[PDB]
Amino acid sequence: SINQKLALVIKSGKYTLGYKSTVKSLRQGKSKLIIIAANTPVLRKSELEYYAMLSKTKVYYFQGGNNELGTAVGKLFRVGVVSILEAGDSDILTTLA
Amino acid sequence: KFLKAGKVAVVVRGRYAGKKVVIVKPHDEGSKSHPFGHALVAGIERYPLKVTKKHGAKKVAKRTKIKPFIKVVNYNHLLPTRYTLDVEAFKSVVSTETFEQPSQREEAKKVVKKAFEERHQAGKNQWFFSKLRF
Amino acid sequence: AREITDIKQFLELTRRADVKTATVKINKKLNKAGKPFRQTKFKVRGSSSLYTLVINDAGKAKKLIQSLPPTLKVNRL
Amino acid sequence: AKRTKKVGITGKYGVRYGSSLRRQVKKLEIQQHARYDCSFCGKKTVKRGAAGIWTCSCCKKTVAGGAYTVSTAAAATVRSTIRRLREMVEA
Amino acid sequence: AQRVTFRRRNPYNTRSNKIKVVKTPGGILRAQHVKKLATRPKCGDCGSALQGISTLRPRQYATVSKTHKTVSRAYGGSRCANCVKERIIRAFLIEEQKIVKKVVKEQTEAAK
Amino acid sequence: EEEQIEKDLQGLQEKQRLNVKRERRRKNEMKQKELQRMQMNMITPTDIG
Amino acid sequence: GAAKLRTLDYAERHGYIRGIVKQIVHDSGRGAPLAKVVFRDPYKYRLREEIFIANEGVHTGQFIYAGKKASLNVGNVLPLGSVPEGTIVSNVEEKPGDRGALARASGNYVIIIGHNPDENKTRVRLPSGAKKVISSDARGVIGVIAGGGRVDKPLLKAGRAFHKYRLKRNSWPKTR
RNA sequence: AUAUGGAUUCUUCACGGUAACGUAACUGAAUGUGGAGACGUCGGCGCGAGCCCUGGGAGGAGUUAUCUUUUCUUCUUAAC
RNA sequence: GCUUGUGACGGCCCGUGAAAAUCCACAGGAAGGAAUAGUUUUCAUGCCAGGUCGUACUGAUAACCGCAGCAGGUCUCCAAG
RNA sequence: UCUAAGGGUCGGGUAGUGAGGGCCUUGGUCAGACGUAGACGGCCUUGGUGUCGCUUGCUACAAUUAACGAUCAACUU
RNA sequence: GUGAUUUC
Ligand SMILES: [Zn+2]
Ligand SMILES: [Zn+2]
Repeated sequence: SINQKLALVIKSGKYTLGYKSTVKSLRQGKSKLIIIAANTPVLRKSELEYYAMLSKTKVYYFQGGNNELGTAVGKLFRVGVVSILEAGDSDILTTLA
Repeated sequence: KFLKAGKVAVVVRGRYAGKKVVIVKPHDEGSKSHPFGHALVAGIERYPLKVTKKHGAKKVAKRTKIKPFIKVVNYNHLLPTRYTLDVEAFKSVVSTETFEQPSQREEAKKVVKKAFEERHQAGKNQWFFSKLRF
Repeated sequence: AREITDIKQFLELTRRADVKTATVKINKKLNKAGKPFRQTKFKVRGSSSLYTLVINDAGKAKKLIQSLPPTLKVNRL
Repeated sequence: AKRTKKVGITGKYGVRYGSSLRRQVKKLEIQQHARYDCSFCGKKTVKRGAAGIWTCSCCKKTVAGGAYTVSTAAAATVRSTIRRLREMVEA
Repeated sequence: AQRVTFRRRNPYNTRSNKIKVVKTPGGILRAQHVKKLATRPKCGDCGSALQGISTLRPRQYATVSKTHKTVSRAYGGSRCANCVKERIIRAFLIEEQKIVKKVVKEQTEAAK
Repeated sequence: EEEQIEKDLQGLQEKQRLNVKRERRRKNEMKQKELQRMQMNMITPTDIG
Repeated sequence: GAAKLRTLDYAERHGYIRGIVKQIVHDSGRGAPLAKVVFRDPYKYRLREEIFIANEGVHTGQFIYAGKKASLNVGNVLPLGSVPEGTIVSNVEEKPGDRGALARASGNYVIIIGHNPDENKTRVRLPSGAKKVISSDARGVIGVIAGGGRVDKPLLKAGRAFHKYRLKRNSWPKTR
């Protein structure tokens, strides 16, 4: 499941939580995948997509809001965008989800 | 990894917000003077006015005037684009030591101004010489 | 009413074309609970503003009084 | 703990207006003065400005909703059925 | 213990007839009528009080210089620079969407 | 001394148990409050955003 | 300002015009909140404001599409012929050009029953329960009028009735 | 109405600051748009002003049968 | 502490609590503007001018209304120990 | 006539190296217009009020007793 | 048309 593969990534690999950190990663060319909450404002969505296109990074839209994405990643705070820097254990990068 | 020399970005903060600049030198590590990932960039302060077939010779010459600027910019204050512009004509003049002298800034701005005017007259990069409407 | 600090600006202002009258005012004050010292205020009357220059040194005030233009009419106290 | 055994938010009305009327007012009053979550930014920062108008303290978004609660069940079902039948129009 | 009076002929505690009490060089208390307090100008998009702009009654802006009424940026005296940043980003992405969408439309009508 | 420190240790462990119990009470109270909001129709879906 | 739809024109007849919601405001004497929607005037280079009746879910900054070929989303207005079976609309035009007459009070709507072959006609169930046939070109806003559940709260007080009815034309207190 | 100084200009219509923004200035017709004017009531909390209370000191007046380093009073500062 | 002004907040509403004159700004860019010479009166300074009508006094057990110079009535501001 | 309780502001060091600010007691060079007098002032200190100290860089229990001290003030129980 | 509310 998508939550399960996200949990594996959170417990094994490298991730950054938040818009500023994920933009920094996209600028530095470190990200592989970006999970964007369905609640994110559309201007931020389009800006993140433009950054990911320029950086050749995959974009996946999470189903759910900030609360759902935060609790899925396993934190007690709302999370809007997660960037995957390393997914050495989990296979979330290749799956269609 | 795409913020390099020759890339065209859009300034989103500061007095030149809304202008299009080209990165001449990216310092991703930063420096002692600017302890943040920044970029020496050159841009256009006053775009050349859009001319037509009717305009006379003197009118075209006076409407094709460009005011450039040079600035060190934080990466967070740039909206990088997908476009490229040849920076080699002023890579030597636009440098770290230039910004420490108001007169050297003036001479480097002369160089950048004439380069941009030549490119605009040749007809290259009409988007880069086009003004953003926001 | 405006306070002016530069002596050069004060002299140019006292040579200004609209200026006709000035006033020299003497105050007795104390410097940091010190001895009773002299304060000289030079007040030049402009069309819009009265310009005041405060000098705390008596000899400098006297030499400036000498330096004043002749045509300017000075009222003492 | 509990300053009032049963009357709750209706304690401002004292002994007036009748028990049944106070009870009926109670539920709608609790709905009205409550602080709701924001669908747009995901924070519990939404309060009523006027009957039907609900504003979020953060992100400064004003939305139209029910008189005493942010959403009505009728509105929720209308939203869902609109989604369903527009999907079937696409399909 | 010294008591004061209104100095204009309006005898009522109206919004435009507010006084303060001030001691004068004659050593007496006196009423001093105070004008209405100025309101900070607001951003045209979000409504927040834009910074770097003087706070004056509307007629007084005709007296101060330009620097008091603007900042050195696009929409300097009207928008609050976060709205300006979002406006710039939105315009750029609208242009980019136009480019991509036009290319897609041309290719689609080629292959359709 | 030995019996007094035994009493101190038993009291400290009882204190920890009491803290765990109060945390459980807060969790249950939050659960009841959430269910009350669900019954009262005080929950907002995210489909609008 | 009266709460009326946009004036009918070629854009709304064939394509769509996009406006933006600026504020959701309280109207004295009206249960339902109003929405101010700004459109671009197709002929003259100037922005035109409109005062719609806010449906439930309409929010500030939202894009509202008006026309035959606009998305079937809450807030969007559509000719009744462009919507499928079973949809729910508000501020329904009785006939083309009246700018909205049915289901304008809070928590009220109009359901679509079915269309007509012979001409452009559609039949609808009104809030009372009547079944009426209007021109299929008549427009309506998708969704339900905001402010529902208002009548469920007792007033409890002659003073609350006083404040409610001094804004209306109903005589209060009542005589005879 | 106008002149002088300042500013600006041979990169014509200013530079500085990463930025929020700064400054003595730093051209502008149609047209479009935004802000101020411009706003209910109640509660406590913070701050300012006048007043109230009060200490020292420098003056004036009262009391002194006995007592009181005493009682009263002046020591102020406008728009801009 | 009292009077008052003000700031950031909280509560209440099926009640959500004027308009216009007027002033400023932004977007835009018709244009105009310099080399033994121009520009800028949103910087400073300097020059000129500001008409008409009200303005005394009371504002009440003596100034108004009740046929009075009536033990009545009539809006509001300041407020010491 | 007493007793108890209820507060505020300032307080961290010398064991230790060396420079910095100001009328620098006395002592040293350059050196200021006016009415026998002559200040202030444009320059410096290892000193002074093992070589006190007002300042940073720092090793050394920085406080797990600041669990205390110096100083200031109101009226309540 | 009846006039809070509850119960009988
Ligand atoms: Zn929100
Ligand atoms: Zn803004």
